[PDB]
Amino acid sequence: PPPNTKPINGESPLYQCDILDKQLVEIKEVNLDPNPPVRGENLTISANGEVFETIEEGAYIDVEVRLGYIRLLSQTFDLCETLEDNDIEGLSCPIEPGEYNIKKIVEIPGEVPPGKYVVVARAYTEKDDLITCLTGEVIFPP
Ligand SMILES: *[C@@H]1O[C@H](CO)[C@@H](O)[C@H](O)[C@H]1NC(C)=O
Repeated sequence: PPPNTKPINGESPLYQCDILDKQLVEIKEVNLDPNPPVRGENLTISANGEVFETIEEGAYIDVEVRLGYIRLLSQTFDLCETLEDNDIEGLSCPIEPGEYNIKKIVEIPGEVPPGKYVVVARAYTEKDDLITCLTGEVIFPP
């Protein structure tokens, strides 16, 4: 497989990246209701993970979406803000250490062109400490 990448257990194409760098959160298991997500349908995300350090306000995520060799999306979102805007139940921003189980539902735009997309997200705390690194490949049939 790719360098510094671990498959995540479960029905998901997700990998953990930058493993040689200490990460504050362990992503134990990830499941998606359609194993390949389907355009124009709901996608259900089940996640099981651990948090080892109190995540406080100021964490941020560098998210990059890429189609082929074209860089489609690159920006930084405020982590707490995003979890609160998307109304994740139980992810109140001061994230205490512990065992977490998260279920979140998102809708896939049907308008999305068919093709092979690569997503890369790196989340860091206010102190710029690496929380996690995740990468994935999704292929949409035409
Ligand atoms: C799909 O998800 C949305 C988001 O909450 C929900 O309101 C809707 O009822 C769901 N529809 C189906 C068919 O699952």
